[PDB]
This record gives sequence, structure tokens and C-alpha cells, in this order.
Amino acid sequence: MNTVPFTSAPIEVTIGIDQYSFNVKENQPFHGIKDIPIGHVHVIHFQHADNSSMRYGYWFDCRMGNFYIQYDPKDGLYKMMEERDGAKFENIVHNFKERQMMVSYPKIDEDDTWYNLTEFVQMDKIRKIVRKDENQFSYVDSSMTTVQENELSDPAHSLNYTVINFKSREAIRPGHEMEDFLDKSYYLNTVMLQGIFKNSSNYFGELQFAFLNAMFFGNYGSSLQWHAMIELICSSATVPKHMLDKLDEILYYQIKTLPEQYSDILLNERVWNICLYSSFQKNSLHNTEKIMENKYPELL
Amino acid sequence: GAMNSSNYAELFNNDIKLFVDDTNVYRVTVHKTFEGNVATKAINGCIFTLNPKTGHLFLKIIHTSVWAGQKRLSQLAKWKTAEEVSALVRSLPKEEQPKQIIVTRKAMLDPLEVHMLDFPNIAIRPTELRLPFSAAMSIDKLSDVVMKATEPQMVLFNIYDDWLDRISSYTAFSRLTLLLRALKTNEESAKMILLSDPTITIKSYHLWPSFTDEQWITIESQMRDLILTEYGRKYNV
Ligand SMILES: O=c1[nH]ncc(N2CCOCC2)c1Cl
Repeated sequence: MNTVPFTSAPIEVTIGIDQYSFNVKENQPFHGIKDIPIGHVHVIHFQHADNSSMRYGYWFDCRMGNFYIQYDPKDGLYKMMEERDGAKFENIVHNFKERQMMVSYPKIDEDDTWYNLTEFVQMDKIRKIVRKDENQFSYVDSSMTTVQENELSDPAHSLNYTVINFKSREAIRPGHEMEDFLDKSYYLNTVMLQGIFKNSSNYFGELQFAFLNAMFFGNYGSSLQWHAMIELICSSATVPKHMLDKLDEILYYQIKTLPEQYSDILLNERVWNICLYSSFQKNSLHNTEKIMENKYPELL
Repeated sequence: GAMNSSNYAELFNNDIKLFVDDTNVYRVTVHKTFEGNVATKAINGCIFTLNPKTGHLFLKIIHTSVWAGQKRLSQLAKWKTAEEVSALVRSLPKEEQPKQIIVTRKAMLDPLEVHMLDFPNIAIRPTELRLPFSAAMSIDKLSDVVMKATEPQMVLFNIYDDWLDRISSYTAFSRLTLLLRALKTNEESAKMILLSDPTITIKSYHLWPSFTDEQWITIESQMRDLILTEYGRKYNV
């Protein structure tokens, strides 16, 4: 179990750690977060009391270094930092913990939620979508745009998601115009899976990461990317059976975890109705269709 | 974006554009089978591709052999239209290719966009106008060449005959759409109006009769009366 300590908490802020969150008051004696499970990526995120605008936060993996958060009063945000030195990192943490003003990552033992939401997410792939190579962790916020959004303006602060566009020469073989547009199996399996992602695990990892950025930061281009990656699978007549089985599980836990009150902005009616009721895979997402119908029947 | 009453004069400016109409591509007769079920028999069709400024009509004849062994023909017909329009553009010299293609039915937008991906600079547009191009098969010489075709074939016409020698392309299009609207509302009356006087003939190289300026005013008036009438007969007014 790993620890992300805090130098201080000088401004009132709601702090998120994965799917959990807690309020910290201005200059409250808050020390950080302990007992973070090893083996998964994590995200620690922030919404200031005085400006609910700009949710922001950091993707990290404690196996890749020692990390702590301290507030920067010039840039006005909680910044993640690394201690390459270990003894001093353990040494600074040592005084802070007998005086236990440190919240415990509050995982229930039965609960596989985080694992189910991050099963295929890897830090190495996150760091290719979020380019800032001098750090081992990745900053995301509400307003970052995606490469594809910028094609339709600062590239260093972009989300370099894989570009999917159903009306593109990449998606459509000359001479198979109708065939490839109505059945995207070529684009999914040859172009994207064999060509760009290499395997379905990498594909699912980007899909899961896009969802999490949409949910935790309300990042709109991430939501577009999540729906695009779902629609490309649902609009393919030929999909490996193991990918469909796993997709249904992935989406089920995403829909389960989505705040009930955020469904109106985070879910695209057209895609979900198409995917569950019209697409080739309309009969292959049993768990996802069941939870969608019982939880958001209005959307459908 | 879309073409409507507000940007109507754009059709007659000097940017090459084409209207595409797919109504008559997939044409069937419905009939009973010996067992008393229903079946369709396809008949020859055509793509109606028209330059509204020049009157040049690119009439691509769709022979019924192109449906043999195919499924979901109404959906295929839209993609077949888009394939043939794309093939037409590629056949034209660069300086004759259109800068816009306006489709008369929105269901043509995606098929044509996908087929024209190689032409990112050609804008594909819908329209809100309710244009009467489905009545093109009421033009006797156009119907005749479609029905006689034994194979796929492109035939070139000027739908304005020689009108542009005397009138503008705005007026020529207004005349055309009035004639076609009349032919669509009441084909027989419309056709009687156009031919009642046997001293006015259709030149071998024309589609419509050789009316003087004055006779066109009379004719145009008769077509409006017809359209207003049928609008009464239909709604009782
Ligand atoms: O590694 C570190 N280096 N330097 C300061 C630091 N802090 C400051 C005190 O609060 C905890 C975080 C840590 Cl943990």
C-alpha cells in the first residue's frame, strides 16, 4: 500500500481519489492519502470551493515513483510532484503519520469497481495520450481539447487520443464505400486493431481512459472519444467474441459508476440507442443493455 | 449548408454546381404472384444530374441488371447514385468539375460524401426546396431513352433547349420547375397544354415545343392555373 502526502491544504478544495472524494477546508491540517492499492493506475483530482470551474488532476502509478501534492500559490493549483530520493521521502512522511491527519483510501474488500474501470489502462499509454515527458504522472483538466478537436489550439496541452472518423479515407476503402460505411469491421479490425492499437487490450485501455476523463473532469472531447470507440465496435458486423464479452463488462461498470445526475451530459442518446437497438451488436451487450434500461430508460 | 429560398440566386452564379436527384433510380411495378403474394419487378431508372446555370443534364440510365442478386435495393440505390455521380465528376476535366453538388433528398448526403472523399473541396449540400425533378420521366424523350436502354448508358441533354439564347438562367430554371411541377401534379393536363396546338412542334434536337416568347407566357399561365386548380380539386377550395 502506497501514500501520496500533502505539504498543506491552503485553499478549500474537494479532493477526489479514484471514485472517492472528500472535502478539505481552508488551512485544514490535511496530510495526504494513504493505503493506496498497488497494481492499478490512480487519479487524484481537485475542485476548488471558490471556482467549481476547472476540475483538474493527475494520473499516476505508485510503482513508478514517490509522489506528493503541494499547492502552488502563484499558479493557484495543487501540483503533483516526485521525490527521486527515497530515504528523505520516507523521512518526511515518517513525522507526518504518527500524527495521522491522512485519509485512508477507502476500499471495501468485496469491491472490484476501480479494477473493473481501469482493467486495461496503463500509465505508459496514458503518457502517450498526455504528452509531458519530464513527469511520470499526467495532468488532465476540464478544458483540454483533443487532437481531433483541434483539427476542426495549443498542441502541448492536447489529449492525443486516436483519431476515429467514420467519413474518412482511413475508414473507407476505395471501391468498398457502401460496404465499409455500413459495416465498419475493416476499420475496426484491420485499420485500428491490427494497424494502430495492435491488440484489443490497448483499444479498451484508451476507451476506459477516455470515459474516466469524461466522468471525473467533464472533459467533452474525452466523452466524444469514448462514444466513438463504442460505436466503432457496435457498428462492426464481425468482432471477436472475446472483445464483445469484455466490452459488455467494461460498459456495465462505466454505466454503473456514472453519477445518476450527470447522465444528461455524459451519455449520447444517438450512440446508445443505435448501439443497443439498431447496430450489429444490438444483441451482444446483455449486461450493459439491462443496466442502461433500468437506470436510464429516459435516454432510451 | 442547406439551400433554400433565401440563397436562391446562388444557383445562377458562375461557380459550377450540380443538382442531383435520385427519385427515379430504383423504379418498380408491384404485382400479384400466382400464389397471390406480392412481388416487385424493377424497370429501368435514371439519375437526374443537372447544372442549373447551363441546363446541361447528365442523364445516367440505370439498367435493371444492376439490381440482379442484390438485397435492400432502396438503400443500394442511394449508394449506386453516389457511385455514378462520383464517377461522373472524375470523368470531367478539372475546370468542369463542380464546386458544389446539391442533393434533392437528405438521404443522399452520406452516400455522396463518402464517395466523394477524394474531393474534399467539393461541398455536398442539402436543400429545403421541394423541387419537382421526379417528374423528369414525364418528359417524353427522356422517358423513351430510359425505357429503351439494354445496358448502362449516359445520355447528355440540355433541358433548357435553346431558351438561354433569349432568357436568363434564373428565368429558364423558373420555367423548367413550373413545367415539371405541373407535370407532377396532373401529367395529362400538363401534356395536353404543351401539345394542344399541332402547329408548334418539338425540334428533333429539343425536349420541349418551339414556343415564341408570347406563347410561352400563355403556356406558363396555363400551367399555373393547372397547379392552382389541382390544389383546389385536391383540397376543395
Ligand atoms: O518528498 C517530499 N519532499 N519534499 C517535501 C515533501 N512534502 C512537504 C511536507 O509535506 C509532505 C510533502 C515531501 Cl513528501
